[PDB]
Amino acid sequence: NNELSPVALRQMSCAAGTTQTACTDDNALAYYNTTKGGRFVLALLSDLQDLKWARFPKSDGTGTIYTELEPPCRFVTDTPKGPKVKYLYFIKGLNNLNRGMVLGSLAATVRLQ
Amino acid sequence: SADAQSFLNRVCGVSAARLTPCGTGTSTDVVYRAFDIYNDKVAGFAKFLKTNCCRFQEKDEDDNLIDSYFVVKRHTFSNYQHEETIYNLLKDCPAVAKHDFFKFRIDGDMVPHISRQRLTKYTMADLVYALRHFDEGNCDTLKEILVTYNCCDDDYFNKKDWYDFVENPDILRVYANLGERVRQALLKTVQFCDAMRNAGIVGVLTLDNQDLNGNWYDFGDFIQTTPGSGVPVVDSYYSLLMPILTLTRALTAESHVDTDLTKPYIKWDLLKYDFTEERLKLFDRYFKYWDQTYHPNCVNCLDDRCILHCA
Amino acid sequence: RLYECLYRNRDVDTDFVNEFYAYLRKHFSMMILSDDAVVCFNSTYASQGLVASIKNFKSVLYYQNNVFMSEAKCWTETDLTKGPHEFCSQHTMLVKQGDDYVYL
Amino acid sequence: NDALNNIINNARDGCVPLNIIPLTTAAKLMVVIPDYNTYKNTCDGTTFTY
Ligand SMILES: Nc1nc2c(ncn2[C@@H]2O[C@H](COP(=O)(O)OP(=O)(O)NP(=O)(O)O)[C@@H](O)[C@H]2O)c(=O)[nH]1
Ligand SMILES: *P(=O)(O)OC[C@H]1O[C@@](C#N)(c2ccc3c(N)ncnn23)[C@H](O)[C@@H]1O
Ligand SMILES: [Mg+2]
Ligand SMILES: [Zn+2]
Repeated sequence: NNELSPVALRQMSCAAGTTQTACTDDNALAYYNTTKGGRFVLALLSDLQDLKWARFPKSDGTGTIYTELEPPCRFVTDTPKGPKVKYLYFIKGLNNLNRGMVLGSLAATVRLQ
Repeated sequence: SADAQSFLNRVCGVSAARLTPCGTGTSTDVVYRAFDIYNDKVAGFAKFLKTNCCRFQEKDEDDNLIDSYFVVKRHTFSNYQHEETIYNLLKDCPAVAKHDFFKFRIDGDMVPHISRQRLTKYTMADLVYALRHFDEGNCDTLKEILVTYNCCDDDYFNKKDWYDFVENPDILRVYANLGERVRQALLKTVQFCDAMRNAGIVGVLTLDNQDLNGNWYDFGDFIQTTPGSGVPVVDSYYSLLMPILTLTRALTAESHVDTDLTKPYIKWDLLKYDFTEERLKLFDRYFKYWDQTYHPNCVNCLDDRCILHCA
Repeated sequence: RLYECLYRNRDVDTDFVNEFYAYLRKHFSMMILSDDAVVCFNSTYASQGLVASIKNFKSVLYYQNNVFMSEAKCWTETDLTKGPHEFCSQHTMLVKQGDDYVYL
Repeated sequence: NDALNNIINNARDGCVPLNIIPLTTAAKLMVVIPDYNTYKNTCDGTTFTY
């Protein structure tokens, strides 16, 4: 056996934007994993079409993290809402293993057709 | 001869069929082989014991045995459908071995089987393990690999000190006879990654799922995305194999006119020293899905970890 | 954790480096001059394959140094009251000096 | 000499490798031969090409 994600990951709320100041309000579904100091989020997903800036403050409250996003990827899934035409975005520079775990858990327990 | 011979006739399918049970009747065959493992219980690159296949060797004309095998797995029913789905998604790549799904009655139940056709006795993991854990009193796998692919013959292992690098530096000439096999394996790996990206398949590539001809199998840990978004993970494959590319001198064919070993060497300009574009072409041809940035000139690196990586 | 710090994690993990360093310092102690060495190691761990033996050095040198190390130029000592068989061209002796015993 | 300027002006940016200057501009060659078998295959006769 050689596997992708033995144990899974999580997600809390998040905000994003397009321009430098479009960092307005809670706008994504950003997954994350726990690091010893500072927690790194993996995948940005919501009903966003062209968004470049995904934002959240510093643990100190002093700064606020800045992120640039990639080009989009298509997918439509199943829910009692029905076909959710979404776009999920990966932060800049996400390597292949992290995308692998994200897509793994998502397509595993989050519907998709 | 209605349960050992009926099985042997169903395994042949519609291809050439001169097989022989490399074992006993319709029970399995156990062997000691090298694997690259990672689940939530165990990890490592070690030698384990395989226990769930029945292997048949193909005969040639004159009834001479050749290096082509049929490996018939046996397992549960959900893995069967999952593997069939993924295989039918990927079945048109030339770098994928040919599969065959069927059901058969063992005693009173219909058990599902998966057959893999014209495999090789050893994988790439066996070669890498043989060369990275060398012991001169226990090296039967290495000798068998060397003899099978016509690098040397069985009398080469009598002029003892045959393995030493300082005494008998002729062993480099023998190791360099395995190089074109390794180069062909690399090219097929890139093909397979492209197919995976197009179909929408996600999974990690390991050395024990490729035979010594270059073909791939075992899609049991692979999942599905939407087409155009597949992700191959290649980080232990390439780096575990890295020391073997300079020992076998795999990239030698790139000094010839058309990457053809039967042709003259390339004639270069005598005042040329840059070669930056050629390095990028080589990197794109053999390591297309290695996802860390490569700087041909190390004056543009970010720290000393980057310098090590790119050098 | 060693597997997933080699082939799955992409940056440095400081806690596990500290942990592995402590493990090595406890079960594998080294005295190093410029390419000479003496090691004191745990025997029970080495017989189960949890720390390096003399064969692991042979394999590592074969694939990372392009040399063959013969086991007729290595040594081992199972009694600690006679020190290293050799270090910087010196032998060792446990002699009585005054009131106690010292190594010369 | 003029051989030096000839190869230097054929370079696109002015730079050349140092290993090709004696190989292309030197006037005199020296060969060191270990045994007769090597002599037969390298410089037998009174003119050879290298
Ligand atoms: N190429 C090859 N490998 C063989 C043969 N017989 C045994 N093996 C070994 O058995 C392995 C095949 O195992 P298999 O049951 O197909 O599953 P797997 O390779 O572990 N991949 P998975 O992670 O999906 O289980 C090879 O990697 C190799 O180590 C043979 O005839 N040919
Ligand atoms: P995987 O590639 O699916 O199987 C490779 C090979 O390794 C085993 C052997 N035996 C093995 C050893 C230990 C474990 C664990 N903990 N989990 C799953 N598999 N193994 C397998 O039997 C298999 O043959
Ligand atoms: Mg299996
Ligand atoms: Zn670099």
